[PDB]
Amino acid sequence: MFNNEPLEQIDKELHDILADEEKRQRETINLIASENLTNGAVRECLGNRVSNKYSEGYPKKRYYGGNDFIDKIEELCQKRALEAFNVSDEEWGVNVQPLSGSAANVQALYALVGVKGKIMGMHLCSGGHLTHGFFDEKKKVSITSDMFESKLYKCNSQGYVDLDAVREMALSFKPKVIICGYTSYPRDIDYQQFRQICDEVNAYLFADISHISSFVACNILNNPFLHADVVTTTTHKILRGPRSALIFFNKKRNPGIEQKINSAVFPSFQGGPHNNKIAAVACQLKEVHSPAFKEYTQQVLLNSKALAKALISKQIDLVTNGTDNHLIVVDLRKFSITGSKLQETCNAINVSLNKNTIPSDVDAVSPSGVRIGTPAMTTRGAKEKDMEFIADVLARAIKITVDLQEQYGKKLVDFKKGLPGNAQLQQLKQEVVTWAGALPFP
Amino acid sequence: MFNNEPLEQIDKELHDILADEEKRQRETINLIASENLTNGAVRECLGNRVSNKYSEGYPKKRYYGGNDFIDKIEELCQKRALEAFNVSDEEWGVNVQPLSGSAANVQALYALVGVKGKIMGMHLCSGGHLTHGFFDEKKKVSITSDMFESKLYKCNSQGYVDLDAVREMALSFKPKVIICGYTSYPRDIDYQQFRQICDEVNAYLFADISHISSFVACNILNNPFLHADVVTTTTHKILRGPRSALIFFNKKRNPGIEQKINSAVFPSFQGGPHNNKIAAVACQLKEVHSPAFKEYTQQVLLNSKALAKALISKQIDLVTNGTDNHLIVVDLRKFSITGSKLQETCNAINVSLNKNTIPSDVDAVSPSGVRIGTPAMTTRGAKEKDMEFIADVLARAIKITVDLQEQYGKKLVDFKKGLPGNAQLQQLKQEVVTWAGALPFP
Ligand SMILES: Cc1[nH]nc2c1[C@](c1cc(-c3ccc(S(=O)(=O)N(C)Cc4ccccc4)cc3)cc(C(F)(F)F)c1)(C(C)C)C(C#N)=C(N)O2
Ligand SMILES: Cc1[nH]nc2c1[C@](c1cc(-c3ccc(S(=O)(=O)N(C)Cc4ccccc4)cc3)cc(C(F)(F)F)c1)(C(C)C)C(C#N)=C(N)O2
Ligand SMILES: Cc1ncc(COP(=O)(O)O)c(CNCC(=O)O)c1O
Ligand SMILES: Cc1ncc(COP(=O)(O)O)c(CNCC(=O)O)c1O
Ligand SMILES: [Cl-]
Repeated sequence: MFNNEPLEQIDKELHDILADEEKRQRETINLIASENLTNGAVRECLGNRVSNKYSEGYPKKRYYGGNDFIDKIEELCQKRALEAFNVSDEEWGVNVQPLSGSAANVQALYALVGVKGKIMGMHLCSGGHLTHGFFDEKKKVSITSDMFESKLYKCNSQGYVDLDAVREMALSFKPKVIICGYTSYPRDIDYQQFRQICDEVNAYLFADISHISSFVACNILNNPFLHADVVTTTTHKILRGPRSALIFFNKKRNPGIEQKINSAVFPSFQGGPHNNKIAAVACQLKEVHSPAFKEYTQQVLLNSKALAKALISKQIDLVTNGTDNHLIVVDLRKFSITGSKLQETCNAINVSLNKNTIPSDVDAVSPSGVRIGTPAMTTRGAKEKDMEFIADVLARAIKITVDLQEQYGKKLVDFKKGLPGNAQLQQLKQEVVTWAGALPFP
Repeated sequence: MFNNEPLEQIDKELHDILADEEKRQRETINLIASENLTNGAVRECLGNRVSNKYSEGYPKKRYYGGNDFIDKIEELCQKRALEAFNVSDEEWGVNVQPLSGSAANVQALYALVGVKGKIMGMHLCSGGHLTHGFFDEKKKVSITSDMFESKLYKCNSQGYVDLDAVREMALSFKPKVIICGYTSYPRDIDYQQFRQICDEVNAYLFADISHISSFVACNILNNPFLHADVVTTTTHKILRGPRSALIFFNKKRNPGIEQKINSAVFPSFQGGPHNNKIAAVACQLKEVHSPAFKEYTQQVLLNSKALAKALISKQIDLVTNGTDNHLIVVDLRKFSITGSKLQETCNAINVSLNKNTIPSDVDAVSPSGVRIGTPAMTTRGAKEKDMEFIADVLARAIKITVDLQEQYGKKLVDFKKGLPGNAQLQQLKQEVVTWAGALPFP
């Protein structure tokens, strides 16, 4: 007693919009630092009937029965996860149930500190996440600033983490958790020094490595696992998995942490796991461990370095004057345009990037940069030599933006009026579509 | 720079377990009240490349660009949702971003009351959810009893909501939210009397209709939308959708609620939505509105009534002595066996059901019932006449359970020892597998 006819027949209206979405992705230079493209195997898992199963609890300690094949899936996911990040299952545990990165962080913080507990993270404006304690004068914007008592440390005027300030804050504020690992930070992190501060104050060290996970896995950047009590990561960014997350906890350094984190995930916050997600994560975590994926991750860094260099060669400034990872933050002040304006221009030409604050922006009302990253275009086969074209396109867009602002004014309402029907953008859009459209697409 | 080998080739180990999981679902009489089987169209959506897109915020108010087709999908999902539950978009709004039921509820509760806010829900043991404020004297088990101050009302000795108790408690406790709608409640709810109590104390009315959502939609049961401030529902149980959830909020009764709920979901709790989920929900909410799905929902009720009646005809007792909805709770005291024991027996015969507390249970360590429901088996094409066979299988399992307890003792360790190799269970399993295997399968 059900309908079995395909999506195209069952719901033509939805299928058209989806096929358009697919056309837009195929014909876009995607530079969103946190985005990637899943292969067809990850997506076969996500559409698997394993999501019919209610399997609350954990393997072998399940509330319901019928869970033998689910238990093997979740266990194959935890194992593949600890292996992928080169940690021993005797020293480290992992939870594979968090539904996304924000959930994973809120659950992990709760486990460590509880309600009213004190936390320290990087301010949003300097490159931290919303879930690292973010608030405004006007509001406790993240539950992490409301259910917990948070204090935020800023980067310096050059965009680097200021460890002397983190200490100044940590010693006076006395948090139980200090969060490092960030959303738009173009450099590597000094975890040993974070660990040194956390010891002085008796705090936990929490590393959120969602943006740099593949670099940590493949041994290309610093290893937070040598120093952290807790490491979280999303599975969908550079890792190229499904939308999901992982919480790692150090058993050796804190026995009884396994119970705290597991119980924080369920039943404190979640109910039934999404086993299609867990399967998909298993599938990608296998690919992660292969030598082919290390080559991909290496290619991501090489592209990022070449893109930075090509941008610098065209007199464009970068926060920290370069990158050690997959992402670049462009400082647009010298052209006297906002990131908000350049995003709009880049949209008009099928270039996806996002506006991003730089250290000299006091408010975040109007950020003065944009964030770009290479994992998505590296997945589509772009090599170092293709980065000059991407830089060329970005430089042409910055220039068009400057032209449009002269003609239409500095107010965003007015600026956008210039965007439709500009001949240069249509020319450039066309060039983007031809190059993007022919690249491999999983 | 990716691997596009299919799942079977790319990862043979995972694919084996999945196909096994598939076979077990096909060969099981599934009576878990909260489970169902998604059609191929819902599952195509879940495997769609739309989950590559980061789309933080809400339609027309996104942080990033390239979100035009995502905006159409999310807007179509909201529209189809409001329509399905026969509410005007002028008076009701809906948020379609919650990743699951428990998230939906913690988010909605937070929006209404905030941290340290007072809430009232049905105790777990009486049929409420974990997220309705569940705690133990030992521990604040749900985040809903820790980030909020919760009070729990019990059902009477017959399994019914005692409204006089709800008023006694509401007048003295003075909560700002009272939660109704339940996880194992076999009867319809008197929302008007809840609304009367809520007005009497100035509290909000929160209806969680996850288990009865289709009955509310198809106009078979009482309509909470006539009386509630907030209605939440999962999309994966009787509704037959993906694993996701919906928060409905009454604008007319509460101007300013829309901002509170929307901001509670993001950026308070969540980050990026899962667009494959939102797509999947759109796809199912269209099926929901059709008359064919009303025929399904009616068939669920007819099967549930026939199953209750066939169990009574075999001298098995039910909590509340019957059902108004899709689920039954069997009281096993007269056979001197625990639900825990009957679940194990039913597992051995490919009958999925779950143990469940009854009013006479105090400790909750060993519950004296099992909960069964009909949505899953109704989706597989069972009709009223088929419920006699299900009732006969369940009565035989109860009897075998009784026989095993006498031979092996009343301790669960010992009981299990009797289970493998028992000729009657193997004969009964065989019968189940044959009947189940032949039923239609989406
Ligand atoms: C969206 C998001 N999530 N996590 C991230 C980012 C971005 C980010 C967040 C925000 C943000 C997100 C939420 C708030 S808010 O306080 O919650 N509120 C909604 C303000 C508001 C009120 C009315 C109308 C619009 C906005 C405030 C700021 C803003 C930006 C922008 F570029 F606009 F300045 C960027 C970024 C990667 C998109 C980022 C930065 N920079 C980093 N570090 O982390
Ligand atoms: C799993 C779950 N989620 N929401 C639901 C249900 C069930 C439920 C929850 C629980 C439950 C879930 C969590 C806790 S706990 O306090 O968090 N903790 C894990 C202590 C513990 C540890 C080991 C053994 C017992 C207790 C306590 C009890 C127990 C049952 C049982 F049948 F055993 F009594 C049932 C049910 C649908 C499975 C249900 C009932 N009855 C209803 N009303 O709501
Ligand atoms: C460091 C970090 N942690 C957690 C999250 C949350 O993941 P979910 O979106 O799955 O909740 C993000 C997402 N950051 C968004 C971006 O960089 O575009 C992140 O950058
Ligand atoms: C009334 C109610 N509300 C919320 C939820 C939470 O849904 P998620 O599992 O998607 O978090 C449940 C699940 N109850 C589980 C069961 O009846 O088997 C529920 O019964
Ligand atoms: Cl999903």
